Amino acid sequence: MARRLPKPTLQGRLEADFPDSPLLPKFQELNQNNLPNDVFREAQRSYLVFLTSQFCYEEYVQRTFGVPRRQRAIDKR
Amino acid sequence: MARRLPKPTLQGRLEADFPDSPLLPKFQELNQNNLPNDVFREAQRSYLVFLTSQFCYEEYVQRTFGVPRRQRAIDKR
Amino acid sequence: QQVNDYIKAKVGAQNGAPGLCHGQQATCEI
Amino acid sequence: IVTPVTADVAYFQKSNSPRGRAACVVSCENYNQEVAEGLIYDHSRPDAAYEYRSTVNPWASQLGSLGDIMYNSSYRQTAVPGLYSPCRAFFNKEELLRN
Amino acid sequence: NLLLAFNLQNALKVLCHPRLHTPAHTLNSLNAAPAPRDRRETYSLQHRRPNHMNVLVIVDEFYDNKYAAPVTDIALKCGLPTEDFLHPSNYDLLRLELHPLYDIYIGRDAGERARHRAVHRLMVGNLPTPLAPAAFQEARGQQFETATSLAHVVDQAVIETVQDTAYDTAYPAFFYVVEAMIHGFEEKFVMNVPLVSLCINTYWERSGRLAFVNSFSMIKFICRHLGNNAISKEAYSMYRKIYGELIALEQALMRLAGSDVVGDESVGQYVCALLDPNLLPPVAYTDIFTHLLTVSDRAPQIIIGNEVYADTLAAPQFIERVGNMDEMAAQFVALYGYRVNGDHDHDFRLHLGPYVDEGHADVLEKIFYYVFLPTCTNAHMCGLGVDFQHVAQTLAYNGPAFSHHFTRDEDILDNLENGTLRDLLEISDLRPTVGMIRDLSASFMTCPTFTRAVRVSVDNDVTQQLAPNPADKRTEQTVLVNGLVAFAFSERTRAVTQCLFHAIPFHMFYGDPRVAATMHQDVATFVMRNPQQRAVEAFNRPEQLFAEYREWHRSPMGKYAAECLPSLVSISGMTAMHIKMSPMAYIAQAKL
Amino acid sequence: NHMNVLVIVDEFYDNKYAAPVTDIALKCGLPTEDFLHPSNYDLLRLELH
Amino acid sequence: AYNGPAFSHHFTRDEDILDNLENGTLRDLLEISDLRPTVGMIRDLSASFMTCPTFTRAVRVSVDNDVTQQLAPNPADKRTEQTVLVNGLVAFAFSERTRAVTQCLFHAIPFHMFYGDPRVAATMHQDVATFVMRNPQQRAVEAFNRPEQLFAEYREWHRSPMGKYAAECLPSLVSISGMTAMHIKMSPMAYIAQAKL
Amino acid sequence: SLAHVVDQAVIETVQDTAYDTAYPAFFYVVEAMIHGFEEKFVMNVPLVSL
Amino acid sequence: PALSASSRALIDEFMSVKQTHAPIHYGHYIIEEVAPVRRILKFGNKVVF
Repeated sequence: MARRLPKPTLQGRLEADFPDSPLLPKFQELNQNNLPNDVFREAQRSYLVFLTSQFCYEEYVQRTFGVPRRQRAIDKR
Repeated sequence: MARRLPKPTLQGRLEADFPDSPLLPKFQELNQNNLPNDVFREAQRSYLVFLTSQFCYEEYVQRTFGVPRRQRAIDKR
Repeated sequence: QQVNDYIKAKVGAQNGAPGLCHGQQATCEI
Repeated sequence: IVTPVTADVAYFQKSNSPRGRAACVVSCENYNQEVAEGLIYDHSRPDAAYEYRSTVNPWASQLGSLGDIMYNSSYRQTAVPGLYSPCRAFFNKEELLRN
Repeated sequence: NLLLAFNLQNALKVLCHPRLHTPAHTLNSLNAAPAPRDRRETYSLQHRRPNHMNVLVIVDEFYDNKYAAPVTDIALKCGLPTEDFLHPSNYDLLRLELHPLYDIYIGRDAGERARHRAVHRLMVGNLPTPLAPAAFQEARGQQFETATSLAHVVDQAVIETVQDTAYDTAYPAFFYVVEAMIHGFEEKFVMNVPLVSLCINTYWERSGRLAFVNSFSMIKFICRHLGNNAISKEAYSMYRKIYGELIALEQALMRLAGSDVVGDESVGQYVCALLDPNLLPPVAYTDIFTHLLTVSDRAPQIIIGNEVYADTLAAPQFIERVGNMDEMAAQFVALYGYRVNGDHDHDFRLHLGPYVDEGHADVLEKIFYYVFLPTCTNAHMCGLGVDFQHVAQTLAYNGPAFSHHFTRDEDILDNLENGTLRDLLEISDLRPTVGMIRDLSASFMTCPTFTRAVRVSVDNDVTQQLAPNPADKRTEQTVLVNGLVAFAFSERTRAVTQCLFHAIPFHMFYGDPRVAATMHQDVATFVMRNPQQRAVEAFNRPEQLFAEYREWHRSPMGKYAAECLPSLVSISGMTAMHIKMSPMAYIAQAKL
Repeated sequence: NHMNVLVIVDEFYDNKYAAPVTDIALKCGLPTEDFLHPSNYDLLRLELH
Repeated sequence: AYNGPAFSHHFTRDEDILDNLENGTLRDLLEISDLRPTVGMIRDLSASFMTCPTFTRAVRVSVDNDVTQQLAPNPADKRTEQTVLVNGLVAFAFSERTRAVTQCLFHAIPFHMFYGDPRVAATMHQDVATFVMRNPQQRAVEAFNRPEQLFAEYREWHRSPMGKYAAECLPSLVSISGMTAMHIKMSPMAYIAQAKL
Repeated sequence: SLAHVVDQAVIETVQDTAYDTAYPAFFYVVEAMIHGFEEKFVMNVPLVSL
Repeated sequence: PALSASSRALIDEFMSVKQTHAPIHYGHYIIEEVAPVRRILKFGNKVVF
């Protein structure tokens, strides 16, 4: 008996528009044998959101390390 | 020491990786013979601190000595 | 039990009085 | 007699004993040394002059307090004899008890 | 002819007797009387517990098609002045005020014989206004402050600034979005420091108001870390003084209670309601409940929807500990898949973070949430429920996230496609960088799924547990999990913001007809149908969320807060208005 | 016996379960008219000099 | 000393430190203050380690009282004692992030009535913090409990009433004169001096 | 007949330094490195000034 | 009790006006004589008895 939320207005077919991404190969395995097209698209947009969030967190992780000594040792000479 | 504050977070592999410094030939004298890897590395680290302190003081002493009048008299010729 | 005993200690709850400067004490009610 | 700085002015406005406690021993039953001592020297119970308080200057009221040390009779036993003391009549145990 | 004084303490020999604090004799002499009452009002008598975990359906069904709305008894008693009260043309209200401490009320006639129930009045301020008007408690708080030598850190300028924020209606909903996504974790706050830095800078430079004053968590984090170069300073002094005053109130409240103790515990628990541990703040993000069960000797029965909670041992079986984000580096995919494969309706398990003992006894959260906020804002606030998956979809599915071409540092608005985030950013008049939206979409991994509501039931102190019926030994309270309080919203704002948020009635200080009618269309219809509802006391909330009798803060506290003045004198009033009216509180009041 | 003070502090506050409150820290708590009251006689008993 | 730029000769004295500093206590220690000190200055600071003294300590001084106050039957009472901290420094309340960073370097000592402060000592100790959390009534400065080794309350010059007056009175120009005139000995000498003045 | 040299403003300044939660802890370090020596303080004048 | 006034001003006022004199001023107090022998006070030319 639960209402979810009204919905945000949003642009469609964004991933299929944008040509190049590491997300497309991992994204292709989003099967739909039962769900209708619009429910499938809600699920797809959610899946892209998750993939982008994973990429962004991994980006921050690679941001964490800082600078080691060896790189300044190499370049400063 | 019955208790001591935990070791402050520091980089690793300082002495060997980045530099080759005039301190190293004097630093190489000390040996690990009895001590385990950990305590040997810690004492090594303390001794490197002490050598750095000596070097900084010794350079500051000559920084303090001042400017000669004769070198400024040679400013002409 | 200890809350009751502490209230009893702070309130002054319980004789005779040795000497009475004015006279027969008159009880007061609130 | 020394005295706390928070003594109430109204207490000195009316005739009272300088001890800080009521010392009217005639009121208690006769020949009861325990009851008379409980009236004069106790602070487990408030004085008969003011129920809400126990003593205005406890430095003179209780046994062995400063005023008791100064002006108790036979407690000194070494002061020079021949000098009248106006406070002696108030702090002496035997004299308070003879009434 | 001796001038004798007669203070409170001298008479205390009759005030602390338990004969005074018992309603058994009152209830006997009342029940046996004939002519029962013929008006046994039923509204807000007791809480009703739901099966469905969702609160959105609760609020919808409660305000969907509403009509003539009843108003409680105490909300009527606190409206009359004293002289109009005592006049015998308002008699049915006098007839039910037999005892000063026990607020009594009559049930529904149908189903059984007439019976009356008395619930204890927990604090001084719940005493009705015609028996203790606002000015009396204002002066009493002034007297308390002069007693404890409390020195007000806060200046009136910072309170006027807080209030000018509270009546903004131009408030950026995006600062609210960020405030909602952080939900009180240190690591995510440190992830997004430049975001909130830019945010505070723009909100304090474009206008003379300061944002993020809503959640106590953001205040603590900004004072704790962004005291550095965070913004252009001038604004940091506000947060300095706010936290300083929050601590000074506890300085005073500790000075009120004596150094002496009952047993192992001190006596500070019993004298003021804020200092007591069994009180819970309305907004909870860490594991407070199980800690409360560990500390509470009196049975602290928790209710999550339909499911009860009474044991520390069931801690896994009802509460899902939200892991630290780094420890969850592996467990992200299962969590995300749970949203599509898991039925969040009637889940009956809670996603919460591990508890952190701040080292203050949580007094500061209660003091900010119960005294500072309702005073400085005249209590114009509500609770808010969010659907976090829509927030993620608005943030991550944006254009600049996907395109490997777009740089890390640019004005997103130039490359922004037409989408609701465009309207949000434009109304919030703040231009954010790409890195900040990347970090926000990154914070999605940890965030909970939806906002939840929980009931707490704590037995009173042993000093006031004397009562005829066990139900009256309980005291009920509502706690928000994974949610936030909100100021008044705008109408132009509630075009792109309704896509993400919904209104919640709350605790009396956080229940407001203006705000809830602002957010909900249906509550706006309800208020337009019945304008008398504009008051905070006469507002009707779903019994599934709010019970006017069985709460810590009754209606009169809210009524006073509605007319509360923003001076610090009223802050002292609301501070002192939290004394418990227990014998061991009467002793401490006598000492001072 | 040992001169290492960090161990001293940590040995004092490690698992402390009972906190004793000193005498004079009780008197400075009470105000004057409450101090003279005969409900508090333990402290006043020792105010002789 | 383990900074690297201070240790490495190749780098200049005048240049700022943060530009080549690594993840460690120094990065966060300067990120707390947002201060930009130069390499030469940090080298000269590290140079103080030549004569830098050992651990900070506590030493207890005990003197006899004045001849005007000597009279008492027990010889133990006529003395008063105090504790001096050697090579340490008094300190204000720490923030939480700054204590988490600094717990490598600094530790707390509540050792004197003016300086045994529960809200300052609460940050520097997790154990004392929890100890106060179990007993909030303890947080008053007059009733706070310090270790017997660091001081005993009766055998001390200052007392709990003076610290309590310090806790009550607000900072003001009258309060300085108050605390000044408060440090008057109780002896016939003070009676005569005050009878003059 | 004493005259104070201090305003209430400077007293408020000292009180405000006392209630500084964001007091830079590295300051203590500098003090700890001088630990009350004259010459050693003279060594570090340009950093105490900064 | 015997006549004690903590400043000259209260004693001047008490010599002038017997009834309405202030028994307690802001900071200075006065104790009026309540004794078995009433005594007539003569100050300058004004008399209180």
